[PDB]
Amino acid sequence: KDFGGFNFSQILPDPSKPSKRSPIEDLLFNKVT
Amino acid sequence: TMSLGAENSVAYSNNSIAIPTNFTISVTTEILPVSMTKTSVDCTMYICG
Ligand SMILES: *[C@@H]1O[C@H](CO)[C@@H](O[C@@H]2O[C@H](CO)[C@@H](O)[C@H](O)[C@H]2NC(C)=O)[C@H](O)[C@H]1NC(C)=O
Ligand SMILES: *[C@@H]1O[C@H](CO)[C@@H](O[C@@H]2O[C@H](CO)[C@@H](O)[C@H](O)[C@H]2NC(C)=O)[C@H](O)[C@H]1NC(C)=O
Ligand SMILES: *[C@@H]1O[C@H](CO)[C@@H](O[C@@H]2O[C@H](CO)[C@@H](O)[C@H](O)[C@H]2NC(C)=O)[C@H](O)[C@H]1NC(C)=O
Repeated sequence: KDFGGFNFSQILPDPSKPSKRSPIEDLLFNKVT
Repeated sequence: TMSLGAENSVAYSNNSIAIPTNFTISVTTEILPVSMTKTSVDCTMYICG
C-alpha cells in the first residue's frame, strides 16, 4: 500500500473481517438496525 | 453463485504508467421511452353504458 503517503485503510476491505468490508462499511452496517 | 466480473489485478507501482497507443470509435445505443398511448375513458359509458 505505497500510495505516496495517502492512507486508504478506512475505506479498503479489512482482511481480518469475515465479511470483507471496510471499517467504514462495517460501522455503517452496525449503525443500521 | 453468480460471478460479478472477470478478475483483473491492475499492476500498480509508484513509478509506472500505462499510455494508450490506439483508439476505437465505439457507437452505442440508448433507448429511452418518451410518450405513451393517449387514452381517454368515458366514465358514464364505461360504468353504465
Ligand atoms: C494507515 O492508517 C491505519 C489506520 O488509521 C494505520 O494503522 C494503525 O497503526 C498504528 C501503529 O501501529 C496502530 O496503533 C493502530 O491501531 C492502527 N490502526 C488500525 C485501525 O489498525 C496505519 O499505520 C496507517 N499507515 C499505513 C502505512 O498503513
Ligand atoms: C505492465 O507491466 C506489468 C508488470 O510487468 C504487467 O502486469 C502483468 O501482466 C501479466 C499478463 O496478464 C500477468 O500475468 C502478471 O501477473 C501481471 N503482473 C502484475 C504485477 O500484476 C502488465 O500487463 C504490463 N502492461 C502491459 C500493457 O503489458
Ligand atoms: C490501431 O488499430 C487499428 C484498428 O482499427 C489498426 O488498423 C488496422 O491495421 C491493420 C494492419 O495494417 C489492418 O490489417 C487492418 O485492416 C486495420 N483495421 C482497420 C479498421 O483499418 C491500426 O493499424 C492500429 N494502429 C497502431 C499504431 O497500432
